[PDB]
Amino acid sequence: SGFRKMAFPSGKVEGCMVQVTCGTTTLNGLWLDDVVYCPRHVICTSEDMLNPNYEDLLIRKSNHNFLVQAGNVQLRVIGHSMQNCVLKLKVDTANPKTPKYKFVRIQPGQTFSVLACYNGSPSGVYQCAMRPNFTIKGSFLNGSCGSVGFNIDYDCVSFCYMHHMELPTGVHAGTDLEGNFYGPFVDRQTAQAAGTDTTITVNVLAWLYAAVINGDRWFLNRFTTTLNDFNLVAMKYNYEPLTQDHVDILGPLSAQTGIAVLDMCASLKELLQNGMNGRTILGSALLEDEFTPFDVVRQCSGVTF
Amino acid sequence: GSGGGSGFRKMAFPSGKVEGCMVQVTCGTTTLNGLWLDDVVYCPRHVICTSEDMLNPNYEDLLIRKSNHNFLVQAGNVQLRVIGHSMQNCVLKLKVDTANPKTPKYKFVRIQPGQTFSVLACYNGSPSGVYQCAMRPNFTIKGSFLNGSCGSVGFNIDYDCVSFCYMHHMELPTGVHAGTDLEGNFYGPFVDRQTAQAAGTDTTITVNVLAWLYAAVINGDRWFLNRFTTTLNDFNLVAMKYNYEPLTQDHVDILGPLSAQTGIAVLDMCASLKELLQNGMNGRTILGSALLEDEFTPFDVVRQCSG
Ligand SMILES: *[C@H](O)[C@H](C[C@@H]1CCNC1=O)NC(=O)[C@H](CC(C)C)NC(=O)OCc1ccccc1
Ligand code: NA
Repeated sequence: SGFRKMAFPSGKVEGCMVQVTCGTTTLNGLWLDDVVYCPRHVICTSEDMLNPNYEDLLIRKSNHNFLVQAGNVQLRVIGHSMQNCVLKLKVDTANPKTPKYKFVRIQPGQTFSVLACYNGSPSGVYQCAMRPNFTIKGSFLNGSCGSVGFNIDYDCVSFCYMHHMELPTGVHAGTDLEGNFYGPFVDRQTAQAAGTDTTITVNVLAWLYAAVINGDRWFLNRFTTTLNDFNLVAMKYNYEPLTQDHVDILGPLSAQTGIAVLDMCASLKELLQNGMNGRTILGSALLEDEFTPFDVVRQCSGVTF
Repeated sequence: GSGGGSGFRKMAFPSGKVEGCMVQVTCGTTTLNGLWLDDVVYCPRHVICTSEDMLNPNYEDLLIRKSNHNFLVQAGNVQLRVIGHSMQNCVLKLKVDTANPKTPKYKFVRIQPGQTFSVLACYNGSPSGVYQCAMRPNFTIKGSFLNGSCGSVGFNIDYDCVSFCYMHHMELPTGVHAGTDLEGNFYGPFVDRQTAQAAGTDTTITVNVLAWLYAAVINGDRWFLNRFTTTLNDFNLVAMKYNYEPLTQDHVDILGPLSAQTGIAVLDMCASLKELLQNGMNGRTILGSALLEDEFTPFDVVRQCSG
C-alpha cells in the first residue's frame, strides 16, 4: 500500500557528463554535440565568488584557460561565450553519445530526474520536484554544480535544470540550460533565503487519482466546486491555485477513474478543511505533492524510452 | 547535503551501465527482459512457460522440450542468435553468437536483508525507470513492477564494477515483490509458480532506522532526541517487542561514522528510538515522514549527506 518515486534511466545523460576546471575550481559540464555547458562561476576564485563581475572575469579568460575533461581525456576548447549564468565552451570534438535533446524551462510543480555528478563522474540519480518557491530538495554536495535535471519523452532528453547553489535551509537552486535562474536567486555568495513554500495542488490531485486507481477511495465525496471557488479556498491552506493547464493535464486520470476534476477538487477541499480523521491514503497520513499527473501514468503504465 | 530537514530522498545508482545490458527475450507469447553479459543472456526461466504452464510448472520437463530456436532474443532492433541454453535454478542462460560490447565489469552477489540496491525497471528489453529498494527481513521487496517487468535487475555499483544482486520474477497478493539472485536462487521461501504465496511476518530494519535518525540530525532536526540511556541488550528487548530486528555490535560499529559526525553516541540514538517506539511520534514528522523510515542504510545516509 504505497506509491514510490521513479527516476528516468540516466544512461543518455551519463554519456554527456564532463568536468570543467579553471584554476583549482572544478565542476561538471554537459557535453552535447561540440559544446560544453556549465555554470559560469567555474571562472571564479573562492574570493571572486563573494562579489563577482562576471563580464570582467570572463574578459581575462582565453580558450586555453579552460580544462575540459571526459574522464581524464582532455577536450580542447576552441571558443567560449557566456549566456546568462551559463558558460558555453565550444570543443573540437562532437560527443558521439549525444542523445536527441531539447532545452526546456519547467513550471513549479513539475518533476524531473537529477543525475548528481562529481568531477564529471555520475554518482546517483533521484526524482525531485521544482517547488513553488523555485527550490528543489535532494542531495548535492561540494563539486556537484553543473549536474543536470531532465525528463525523457520517448527517445528525446529534455534538459530543464543545471545546479548552482545551496541555500541556508539545505535546499538547492539552479538555472535552466539557457542560464536563467529559477527563482530570484543569483550566483554569488550572498545572503539568500528560500521564500515561503506552498503545496503543489495539481500533484496532490494526481496522487488522489492514483489512490482511486488502486482502490483507495474513501475520500471521494458527493460535492463539486468551481475552479475559482476552489482556488480561493486552496490558497487559505497554503496550496497553489490551479491553472487551466492543470485541469487539462489531469484529464487522462479523470477519464480513467470517471471522477471529474472539479469533483476531485471538492474532495481535496474537504480533506483540507476536515483533515484525515486518522486515516491514510496509499499508506500515507500526509498528502503527497511530488508526483505529477504524468508521473502517475508513467508509473502505472510502464512507459519506456 | 541531502536537501534539508523537510525530506530525505531515495537515491539510486546511475543506470547506464545496466541499460547497455538489457535485451528482450520471447518464447511463444511470453516476453520478458534478459541481461546480456559477454555472450550470455540471463533471464527468468518462466519465459518458457505458456500462461497456462505458469499455474504449475515442471521446469525440467518444459525446458527439455525447448530448442535454441524457440528463444527470440532482441537487442534493440537486432536479433541475437541463440546457440546454447542451460538452466541454473530459476534462471535461464542463453548463449548467443555475439558478445555484448557494453558489458561492464561486474559480479554476481547475494545481498543480506536490510541492504539496499537500485532497480532498473524494464519492459520489452527497454529501460523504463530507476529506483532504490531494500531487501526486507522477510525477503520481499517493495518495488514497482508491472506485467513484462520480469528479468529487470537490481544492482549496486562500486568504482566501475556492477554487482548484480536481484532479478525480478513475481508479485505476491499483498503487492510486494519476490525474485532471485543471479544464480537463480529465490530470496525467501517463494517459488516461481503462479500460486498465491504469503511472506513471513515482516520486521523493521533497526540499523537503517537509526541511520535515518542520524540523517535527520545532520539536516538540523533533533526534536526526537532525549537523554535516557540504554544498554544494547535493553534496547534490543524493546526493539524485539515492537517487531524490530535486533541491533548487533557489528551494526553499532557501522554506525560509528554517523555517531562521530553528529556527536550522538549510538546507544543514545537507541534511547531516542526506544522512546519513539513506546510513545509514537504524536503527529510530528521526521525528514517529512510520519513513519520511521527503514530503507536507508548507514552507507546510503553518508553517501547523500557528506560523500
Ligand atoms: C513477470 O514479468 C511478472 C511480473 C509481475 C507481474 C505483475 N507485477 C509483477 O511484478 N511476473 C509473473 O508473471 C509471475 C510468473 C510466475 C510464473 C512466477 N506471476 C505473478 O507474478 O502472478 C501475480 C500477478 C499479479 C498481477 C498481475 C499479474 C500477475
Ligand atoms: Na528540506
